[PDB]
Amino acid sequence: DSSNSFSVTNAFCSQFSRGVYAIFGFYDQMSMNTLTSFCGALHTSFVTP
Amino acid sequence: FPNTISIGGLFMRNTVQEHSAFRFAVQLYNTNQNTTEKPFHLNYHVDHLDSSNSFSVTNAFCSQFSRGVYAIFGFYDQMSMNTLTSFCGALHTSFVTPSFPTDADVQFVIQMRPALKGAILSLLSYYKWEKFVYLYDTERGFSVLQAIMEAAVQNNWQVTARSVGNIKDVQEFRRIIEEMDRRQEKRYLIDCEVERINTILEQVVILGKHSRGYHYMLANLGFTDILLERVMHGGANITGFQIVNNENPMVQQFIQRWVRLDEREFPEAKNAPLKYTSALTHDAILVIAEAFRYLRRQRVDVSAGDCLANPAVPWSQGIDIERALKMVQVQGMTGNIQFDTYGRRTNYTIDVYEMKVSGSRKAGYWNEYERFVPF
Amino acid sequence: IMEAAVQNNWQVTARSVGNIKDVQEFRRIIEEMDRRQEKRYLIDCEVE
Amino acid sequence: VFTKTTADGVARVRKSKGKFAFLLESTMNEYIEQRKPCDTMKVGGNLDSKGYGVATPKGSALGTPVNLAVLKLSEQGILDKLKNKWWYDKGECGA
Amino acid sequence: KGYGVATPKGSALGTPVNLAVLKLSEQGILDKLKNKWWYDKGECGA
Amino acid sequence: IVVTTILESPYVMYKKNHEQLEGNERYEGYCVDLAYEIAKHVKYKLSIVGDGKYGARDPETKIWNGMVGELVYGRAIAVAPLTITLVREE
Repeated sequence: DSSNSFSVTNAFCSQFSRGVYAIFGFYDQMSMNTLTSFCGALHTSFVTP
Repeated sequence: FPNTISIGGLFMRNTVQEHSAFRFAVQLYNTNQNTTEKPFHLNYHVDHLDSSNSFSVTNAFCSQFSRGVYAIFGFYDQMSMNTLTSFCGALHTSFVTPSFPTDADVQFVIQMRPALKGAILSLLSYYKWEKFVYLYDTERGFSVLQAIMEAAVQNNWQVTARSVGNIKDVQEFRRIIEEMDRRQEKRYLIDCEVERINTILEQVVILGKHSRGYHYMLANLGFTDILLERVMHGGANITGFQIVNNENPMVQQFIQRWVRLDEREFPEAKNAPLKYTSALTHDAILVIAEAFRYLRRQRVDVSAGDCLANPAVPWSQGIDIERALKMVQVQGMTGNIQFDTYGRRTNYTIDVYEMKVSGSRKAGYWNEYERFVPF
Repeated sequence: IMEAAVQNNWQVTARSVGNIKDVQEFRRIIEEMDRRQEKRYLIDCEVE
Repeated sequence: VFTKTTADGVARVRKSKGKFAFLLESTMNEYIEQRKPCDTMKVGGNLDSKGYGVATPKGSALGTPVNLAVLKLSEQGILDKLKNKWWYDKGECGA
Repeated sequence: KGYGVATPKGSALGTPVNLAVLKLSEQGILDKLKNKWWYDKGECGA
Repeated sequence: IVVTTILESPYVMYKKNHEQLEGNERYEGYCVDLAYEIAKHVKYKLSIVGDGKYGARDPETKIWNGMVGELVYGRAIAVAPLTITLVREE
């Protein structure tokens, strides 16, 4: 849920801890900053349409 | 009850005076010699945010949460509101903030900044503002804009709304002002930031749109932080809102003990006007102290892990701390301080100032019940 | 669009409609655009 | 002595048997003077000078053409013949 | 016919002069001048 | 072109059987003829002002009504017995 940053962070961190090489996903104007920052700080690519 | 309570502080950029007021208020509470007034020691862990990198904001919040805090005082903007609010609500950690009140009804956060919605609506009703130009930006929420739209629909007003948040060229401001004067629009309600309001006022001064035939209502707390000298000399009506009273004895004492502080230890204090956010910070310290004193009085057992736990189990003492923080009725630099079930202020008085060529005069005050009793 | 308008000397009437929930606001915007004899519209909005 | 409408003042003039005089715009006085039952009249000169104009929005592209058109109509005598048509040619009291 | 105060095309004084003429008309100063120079200084009386 | 006018004899009138008449043909009077001549010299659609007022500024709310307000707020030319005054000329 993009309106809840806590849920977005939970989902991203669960996927990161599970072990992935890239994340394909969607971001809204509210969840763009969180996902972009987390992907650029953890050096994990984010493929988005 | 612990003999030492530590809180967290989240200070963003351009909050030097707010940080100084925070430190001074904590020191003032700590240097009190009365045992009843000081039944415990108060410590703070201060961290500075970026507000543009959500990763850094989350790191700072989680560091404060892990070191162990009972409440988190801090500031947020449109880019950091969601993260801090959601984390505080999910982790059951109270967030006392002087920032703009949240548009949505959410828990575990206390926005002790009185809402200008009621005061603005009452002033519009009293001044017969049936047609005006509403220049707004969305950097402090959407509550005021939605209220203006609803009031216009109900009262059949003729509000012309313009979003000037994304405007980066002053020529756009000049064109908007010229277009509005072509329609003989003499009343402007500017709900924008201090710098944007200053830019709009500079443009109306340049265009000469500041004679006695124009009225500008600045819908922004911080009436003392707006450059108004040239508009004052022009003769246009100016209406502003404030929450800090200079004649209040508590504010007078705070200023007397506040302008005599070391510059290298309390920056932006002596040779600087006192922002209303500093008063909100001092009153937030007072509210936290009162709430924890009440918790100690009632013998409530209050006494951290990591942010991102699956499932995220909240520490059960947060409910009691939030309830204690939301029942406080304290007299601070902003007057009466009470909170409802959503952490928003109640029984708050907003002083309405009418500014003329002689100077700013307190035109009256607004309350939720008396509804802007004039002077 | 703004940089092209200032660079190419265009007459662009810019309106932000992302905060509008009442369709009567859209009706008023269209009517006041037509009263100025505006024929060309560039709508950069969501599909809805 | 103030009246709610012009018709009220005209009726008061007509029913007062010469003991009420109505102050009103000269054009409307001249128009009423040509209507049944033809029992009212305009006396004296005008107390001031006024003019009816054709109005356009400020900055309109039609302002200069409309001003010049009104001037052309004035020097062609079309305004005068229209006033004669709607005041005296259709008047019901005669010349 | 009417007498007007003339000005060059596009001059900055056209609007102030027009407003001044209208405001003199409202205050009765134009009629006062007309009476002064036609009848107050008249050689024939009433 | 929207032409705002006011119903006041002999300037603007309803014709006798304006039920069968429509458009501009349901109107008669001095100002209808004047608007026709002005339109020849300089297309339009007579629009009788809704509130029936000439135009004035409300001292409390500063809103223009009538034909002057129709012109100021972009809803209408005004061919009617509208006096040229200082307050309107501004």
